[PDB]
Amino acid sequence: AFRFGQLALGDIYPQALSRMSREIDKRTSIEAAREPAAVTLSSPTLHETPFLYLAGDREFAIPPEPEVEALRRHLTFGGFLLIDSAEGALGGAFDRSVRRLLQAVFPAPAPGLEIVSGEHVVFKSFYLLERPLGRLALSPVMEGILRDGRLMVAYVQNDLGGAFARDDFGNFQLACVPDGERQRELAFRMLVNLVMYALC
Amino acid sequence: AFRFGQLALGDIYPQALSRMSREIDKRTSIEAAREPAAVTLSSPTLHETPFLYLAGDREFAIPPEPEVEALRRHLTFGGFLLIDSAEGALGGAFDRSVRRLLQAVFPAPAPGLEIVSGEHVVFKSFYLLERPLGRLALSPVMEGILRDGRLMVAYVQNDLGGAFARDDFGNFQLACVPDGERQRELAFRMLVNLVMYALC
Repeated sequence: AFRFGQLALGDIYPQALSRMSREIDKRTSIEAAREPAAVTLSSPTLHETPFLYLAGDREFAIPPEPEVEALRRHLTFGGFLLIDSAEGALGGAFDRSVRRLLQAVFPAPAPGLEIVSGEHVVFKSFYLLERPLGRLALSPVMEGILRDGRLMVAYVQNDLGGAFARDDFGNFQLACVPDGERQRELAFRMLVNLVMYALC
Repeated sequence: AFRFGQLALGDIYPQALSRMSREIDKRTSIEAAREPAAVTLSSPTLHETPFLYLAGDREFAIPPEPEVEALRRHLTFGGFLLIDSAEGALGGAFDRSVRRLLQAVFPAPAPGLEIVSGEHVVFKSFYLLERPLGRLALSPVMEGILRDGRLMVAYVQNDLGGAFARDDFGNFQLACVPDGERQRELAFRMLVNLVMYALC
C-alpha cells in the first residue's frame, strides 16, 4: 500500500493526509495506507516512503548537511517531494525557507525551482487538469525541480492540504477561494495526479 | 442606519456581524452600521436596537427575571430576535439553553417555538427563498415564535454567522456544507430577508 512520508521540519490540518489517502483509495486502484509515516531526513528508513510531503505556514531552518544530502539522494534516486504552503498568501516565511532549502539540496548550476509547464504530464497523470488549485488559487502555476524531464519536486503555494481539512463533525472545514467546491474537487484531483505521477 | 444589537449571553466568528452589515449595504438601500452594538438584556438602551442577534455554541444560563421581562417586552412591542446556533450539530447545549430561555420569556400557554411555514413572508421579504440555509443545512426548517402571524423570534440551527466568517486575509473562512458557495449565497440572502422582514 502507498504511504505518504510526512516530512516534519518546524500538522496545520490534522488528518488532512489521512483524508488524502482515503481519496486515493476511492478514486484509484492503488491501496493507500490511512496513516502517513512521520519521517525526518535523518531517518534510516527514509527510503521506505518514496513520496515525501512537506507542509507548513512559517519559517523552518535549513537542515544539517547530512540531512540535505539524504534528501538530495532520495530525490535523485527516484523519490518525490511535494511541498505545500498553508500560509494563506504567497511569498511568506515558509516560501523563503522552501527556496533556501532547495538551494541547499540542489546548488547552482543544477536545475532549481522553475515554473512547471501546463503541458507537463503531471497535469494529465490521472485526471485532466490545467493548473494547481488548492484551498487557494493565488498562484496560476506550479513550481518544481526537473531532472531529465522528470518532476522530482513539486511546490504548490495554493494550499492543497487545506482543501482536505475536516472539522470535528466529519465535514470539510475550510472554504476554497474563489471557486468553492468545484475548486475543492480540482484540488483533490491535483493531489491524486501528483501521487500517480510519482508512483508511475 | 440599521444596527444589529448583538446580544452576549455566555464572538465565535469575529467580525461576522460587520460582514452581515456590509452585505445589507451592498444588497439593499438600507444603510447598515458596520459596528454592531454589544448589548445586554439589562441595558437601559436595549430599545435602540429593535433587531437582536444571539449566537453561540455552548450552554448559557437563563437570565434573571428582570432581563427575561426586558426581552419579553422588547419583542412584544415590535422588536425581533434572531438566534443562530454555531454548534455544528443539532440539539446540543446551546439548543437546550435556547429552548429554556424562550420558555421563560413566553411561558405556556403562550405561543412557543414552532416550525415556521415555508409560506411565511419572511422567506420572500427581499429574496425569494425556500429554507433557512447557513454554513450548515442540517435542519430543513426554521423555528420561531409568532404573535398574530408576525415572527418575533427566528431560530436557525444551521449557523448563518459561520457563512459570513472571514479569515485573516479577507476571504471566507469556512466551508458551507453540503452545497458550497451556492449555499453560502442562500445563507446571505436568508440573513438579508430576516433583517428586511424585521424592519418592514
